[PDB]
Amino acid sequence: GAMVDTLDSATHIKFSKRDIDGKELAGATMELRDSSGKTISTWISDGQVKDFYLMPGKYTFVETAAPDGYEVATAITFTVNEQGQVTVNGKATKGDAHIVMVDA
Repeated sequence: GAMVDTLDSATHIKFSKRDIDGKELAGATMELRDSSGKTISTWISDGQVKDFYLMPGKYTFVETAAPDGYEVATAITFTVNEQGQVTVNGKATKGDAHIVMVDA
């Protein structure tokens, strides 16, 4: 599940992998992909927020492998513009954008 909140020009975006209690969930393999589908970052969730500094564009967060007892979550498509607006599923924010992938 996908959401956004708060916590050429580059924009600083924070990413969390969480469970339904909002705990940071470790052990998920994550990729960030550009609008062409190319993987531009790969990481393993580790209980900490993950930082990104991104140029304007459309991107996708993809969970490629989930920890034990979880299904892989749906990918999160988002956009970033020159003015720092970050938009996820029709919800836009500016300033301290924080995208959360919720693992059920």
